[PDB]
Amino acid sequence: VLVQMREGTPIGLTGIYQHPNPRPALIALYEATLKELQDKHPKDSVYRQSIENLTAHRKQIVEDNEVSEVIENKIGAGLIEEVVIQAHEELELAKKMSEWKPWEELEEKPLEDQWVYFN
Amino acid sequence: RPDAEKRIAAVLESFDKISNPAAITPTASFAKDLNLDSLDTVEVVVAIEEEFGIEIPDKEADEIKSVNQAVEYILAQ
Amino acid sequence: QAAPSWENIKDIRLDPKVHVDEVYEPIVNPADRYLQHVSDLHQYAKYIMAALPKYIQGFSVWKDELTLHVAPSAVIPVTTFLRDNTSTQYKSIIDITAVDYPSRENRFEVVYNFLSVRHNSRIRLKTYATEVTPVPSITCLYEGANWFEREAYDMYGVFFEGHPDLRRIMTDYGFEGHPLRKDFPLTGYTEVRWDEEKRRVVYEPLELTQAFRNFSAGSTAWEPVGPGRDDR
Amino acid sequence: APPAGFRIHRPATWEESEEGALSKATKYFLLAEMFRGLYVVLEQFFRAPYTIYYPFEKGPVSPRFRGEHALRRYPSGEERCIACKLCEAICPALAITIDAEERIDGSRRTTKYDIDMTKCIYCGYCQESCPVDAIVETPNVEYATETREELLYNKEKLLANGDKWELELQYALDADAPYR
Amino acid sequence: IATAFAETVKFSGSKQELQKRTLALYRQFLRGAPTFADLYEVQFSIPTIRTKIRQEFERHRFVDDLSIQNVLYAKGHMEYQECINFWKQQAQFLKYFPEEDDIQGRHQPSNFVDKF
Amino acid sequence: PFDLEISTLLPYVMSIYLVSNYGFTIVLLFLLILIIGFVYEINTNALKINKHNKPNTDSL
Amino acid sequence: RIRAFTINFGPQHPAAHGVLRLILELSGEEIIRSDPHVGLLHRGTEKLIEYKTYMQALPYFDRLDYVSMMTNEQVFSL
Ligand code: SF4
Ligand code: SF4
Repeated sequence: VLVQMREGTPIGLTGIYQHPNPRPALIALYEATLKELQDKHPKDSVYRQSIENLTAHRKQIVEDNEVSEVIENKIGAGLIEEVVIQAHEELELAKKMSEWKPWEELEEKPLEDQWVYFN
Repeated sequence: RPDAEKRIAAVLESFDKISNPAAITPTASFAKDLNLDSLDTVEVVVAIEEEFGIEIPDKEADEIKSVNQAVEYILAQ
Repeated sequence: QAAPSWENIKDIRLDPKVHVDEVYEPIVNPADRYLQHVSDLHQYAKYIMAALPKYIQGFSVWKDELTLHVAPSAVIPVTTFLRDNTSTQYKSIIDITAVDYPSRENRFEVVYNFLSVRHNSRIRLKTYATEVTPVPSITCLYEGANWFEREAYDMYGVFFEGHPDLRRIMTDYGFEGHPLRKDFPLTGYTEVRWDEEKRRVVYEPLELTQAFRNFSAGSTAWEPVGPGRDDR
Repeated sequence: APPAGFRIHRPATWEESEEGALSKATKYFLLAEMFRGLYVVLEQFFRAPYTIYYPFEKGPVSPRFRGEHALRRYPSGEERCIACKLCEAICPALAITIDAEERIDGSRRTTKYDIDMTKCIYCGYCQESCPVDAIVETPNVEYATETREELLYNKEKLLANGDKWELELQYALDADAPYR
Repeated sequence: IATAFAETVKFSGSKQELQKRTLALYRQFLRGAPTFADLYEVQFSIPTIRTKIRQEFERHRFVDDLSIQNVLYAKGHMEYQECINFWKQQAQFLKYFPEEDDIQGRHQPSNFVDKF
Repeated sequence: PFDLEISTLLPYVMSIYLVSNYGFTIVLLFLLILIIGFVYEINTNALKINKHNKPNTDSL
Repeated sequence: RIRAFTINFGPQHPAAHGVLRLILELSGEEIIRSDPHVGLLHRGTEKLIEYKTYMQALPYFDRLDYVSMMTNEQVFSL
């Protein structure tokens, strides 16, 4: 229910307005991300153990720090509004990744003719 | 309806490949009665809609197989 | 400042301007800047391999850049990822185009170069498509595609899928054929134009040139055998 | 995870008030910022022009500038081109067509020598590769024929063109050949 | 984020559906013929356009594979796209129309004797 | 109308004299009644760019 | 409903240094739909340097982008 993906008509840095409450919206997005991906596809896959662990790491640094600036210098991304914008779409990415199940075997073997260039 | 199919059996008679207008029963088939091509079927459909100056949708072009259907859609204006 | 250019204050200099010595350009290294980055990038490719093992084929690393081989029926789920992951925040595409090698039964490899913004890191992604069968576009993900894939279609006839306005841009509007296929040569089939008798109808003919492109058919013994390098 | 890309510092920059105190209405109201540009172009009006009366004067012609393909010969020149075909194999529009033969006196000479001045890009690779330095880009822009038939330079045009001037070409090479 | 005359690219599977789709394409491509003669000001008549369009589709009546018929459908609908407005010009447009004979003079009567 | 109010104003500015202290009052009332029409038309007359959207984006 | 017309923007000299054939549609002199149309100048360098050598390739290669010449030389050389 977090409608603070991106705001409207305020003046932040690069053509994307400033969200009002970035910490509660972001911690709700991390909670929803952990609720979706963990309960859909198995913990065997490296993809879950990567997205999940990075998600918990970001969750830790958000839930610890207070201002919207120290969280930047620890998060390794750009602006915190843009951190929220980034943090939106992996929820929908894992949500799509429910479908087209990638942790299965490789569905196609090319003929090995296709991957020959020279020598 | 009356003498609309007079115009239609004038246009289709003016159209070629139908050597027998006596074989043109009005209430009759296109591809069974006269051996019209499925391409030529919608060709004469576009000829019919161009004669009456009227424009048809796609499904109305889909359903036409005999000219009684054609006259029945001509009746819509 | 002052004293710059004309209407002169009579002050100038073209003297004593030297550094006279003998050069000392001590270097031999062809490509050693990249080896730490290549060792990082192998491991990055191993991450992409283990993360999405269904849809990917073998990676291929070369000289500080990266190329992912992808089965062609499934590109859209790959590029929902890898454009738009947290750990792979690329979000900026720089090239989609095609390359024929008419050696193999599949004929046109289709090559994508993508660009990161947060990470300053390029990537390449390839499919293989035949003149017969299409591969889907990537215009569903972003809007920078629908011009480039027109360019790909016009230069090759690599037909696409799931795409609005697949027109021609890069040729004449009545011109069939596809130029960057190595089928038809430089002259083209019909390329003349003249307009005298049937007035102003600049209509083509059989393109008979005035001197043919006398080719280059020389080749020496053998170029080189590569000094390989991998991290592992 | 450091991942050092950050710090655009996003200046909030309200900038509501205190730009001016009715001076703003003056500069907006009458065109002071725009009268400034008029004063600039009037001050530019007084200064020097830059026209070069082209029939009577000429722009700067560097010695490495490219021209019309005059064939040099030696001192007491035996037609210095040897049809060595190196100037063929790099003309990037294939505007070179040569044919050669053993001439009567034993050496090899050009039977015909052909430059499509229709399609000479003036890359100078002909000059950069003819080893005896026999085809040379001129500096002369002496052109503007009315037919293509007055452009297709055969051997006689190029030998004539080198015979018309080698003075200029000697100046050119003697400022360039220790750099070529 | 736009079109010009709603060019869509989505090849169906079944050959019947491709048949119907090429049929509706033929209807629009035939209906636009007086619009073509208006737009380009040809000498010949609208029935010349119609018999040559019929000729062009009878050139590929007997093509087997639907996975060839797909890109033939794309070529057809795409050249309809480039004909329904003024992208093509009449010098570009006469490349479909070997109209006149008198350009050629006397020529090959398709005999071996007059190859020589 | 803003032409032919100038046509209305033109005889008054021809003989500004012979109507002193009073033609001033009448034409001031005329210009008041016209300037309120100007303050009507200042509020509306401009083109409008049809397509420029900005609404915030929401998720479930 | 919308009934919009179209224009052709530049045959020869609308924007200088560009054969800018822009098929542009307007309703209220508003560009509701924009369809750039370029490609008039498809000189086909992309084909031509497949039969030329690398030394031969470069004077093709700054004929692309003819206002920044030796930078394009430099990107090919890199
Ligand atoms: S100057 Fe360049 S284009 Fe001209 S003949 Fe020499 S190499 Fe060819
Ligand atoms: S490069 Fe020299 S030897 Fe070769 S054809 Fe040209 S002038 Fe003759």
